[PDB]
Amino acid sequence: PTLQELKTQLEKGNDETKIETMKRILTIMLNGDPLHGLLMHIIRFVMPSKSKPLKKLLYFYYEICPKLDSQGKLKQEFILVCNGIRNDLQHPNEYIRGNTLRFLCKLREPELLEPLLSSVRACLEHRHAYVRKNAVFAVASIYQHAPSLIPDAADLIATFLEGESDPTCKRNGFAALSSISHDKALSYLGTVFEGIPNAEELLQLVEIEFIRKDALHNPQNKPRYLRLIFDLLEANTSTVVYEAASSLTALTNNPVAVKAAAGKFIELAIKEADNNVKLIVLDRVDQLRQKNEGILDDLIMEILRVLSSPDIDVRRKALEIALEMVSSKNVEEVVLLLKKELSKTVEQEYEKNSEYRQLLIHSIHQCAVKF
Amino acid sequence: VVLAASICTRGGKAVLARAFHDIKRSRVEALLASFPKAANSGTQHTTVEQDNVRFVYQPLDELYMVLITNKQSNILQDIDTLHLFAQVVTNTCRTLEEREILRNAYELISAFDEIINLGYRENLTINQIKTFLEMESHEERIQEIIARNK
Repeated sequence: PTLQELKTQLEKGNDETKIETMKRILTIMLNGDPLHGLLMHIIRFVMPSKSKPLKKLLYFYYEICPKLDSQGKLKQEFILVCNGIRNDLQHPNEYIRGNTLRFLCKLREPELLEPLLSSVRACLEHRHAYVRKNAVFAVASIYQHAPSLIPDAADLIATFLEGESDPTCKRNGFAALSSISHDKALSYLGTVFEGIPNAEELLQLVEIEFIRKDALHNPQNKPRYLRLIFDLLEANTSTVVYEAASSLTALTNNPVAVKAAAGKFIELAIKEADNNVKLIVLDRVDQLRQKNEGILDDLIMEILRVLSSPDIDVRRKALEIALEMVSSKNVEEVVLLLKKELSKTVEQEYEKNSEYRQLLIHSIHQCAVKF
Repeated sequence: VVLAASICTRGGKAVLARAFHDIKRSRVEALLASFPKAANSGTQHTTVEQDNVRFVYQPLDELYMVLITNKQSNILQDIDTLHLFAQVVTNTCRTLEEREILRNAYELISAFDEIINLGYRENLTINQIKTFLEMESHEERIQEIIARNK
């Protein structure tokens, strides 16, 4: 069939052509038909190649080809595959190692992982952060899918974590540790707890992630977590501030906390340029408002600041939330703002503001009816 | 976290799909198949929740660039990831036609793997991504010279 043609391409090809053959092989397989008689050709004419681009197609094929025969037993060819992978795990090229380690995170057959373990473990102490950042995930992945292969994985990662300097390796290390050992991630968190406010964004995000988990398993740490979370409301990245505000409401119904998180959400709606982000955080404000009637009324004029976004959807959402907070105490202050906006639509961008202007007239009319 | 990425048709068909974490590609293709009815409504322009996942997505000419995430994923970060993915695709393909994306498919997946591993993201610039994909290693070049030395 077409198999033969492929087979012939591998037999007679060079690196450049085999890259095109491997691409066809992959496309064919993903779309439906597995090319069975191919495995041994790929082992013979693709794997011993030195072309890095071809090698990435190889591992893509390794991801999708069937590992087991008719009797649920690993195919014999994969003994040869493992010598190939173990060489790539020891390559001078850091990237090859990193790419091979990413692949091992997908391997599930223990009989393939077992002869690679020493090489993987060695990669944890590679000089290059590109290798280390991938190896620590690999180790946690083996332990998740095949614990008997590396029963000391939690200790390994802890150790990796105590000496690591690369921020990306630190983030990956903590994520990996907590995915396999709550307790040891906890201990690690304890040693670094005072510096979390100046930790890097990525690590801050997973540290927050873990704190939510531990607040439920160990509620006696919840107050120390709350204090820390309040501090993270003032973090330098908007992702972390968003993450701190989402978590703070998740940990306590306290109005002080609720109003605080709300205000940070409103600050994001003002600060962030992406209008879809504005709409998303406005809905966080809105929902907090529904579940805590009254608590956020003091923030109404901050909501209305969002109206200086030129987008009609952002403007509409802000006004809806504001109108649902208009009370007698603040209605006059609110209507004066609306009119001032209305006046500005006559002077600034008269044509683009037509829809907004009608929305202002309508909202002002709403305020009259409510009172 | 980002479970998977896909470039797909407005009808829910994957042009390419890449599972990063805790999801089979076949499950990805099934989620995308039901995705267009959520997206075509004016619910939101960037995000829809269906099943136990959230789709973070933007038009890519006549296609869609789509991240699948768990519902608790940091959405601000995921919109930034999506923009980064979209910037990769445009920089890599001469055009944003389906056929051209398909031509660069495996290159596109290898780039995606530089950004997300196991659902987590690296704050990489397009230049760092280009650099990673080039795979130039000083050690490798130095070892072959130490090799020819002996």
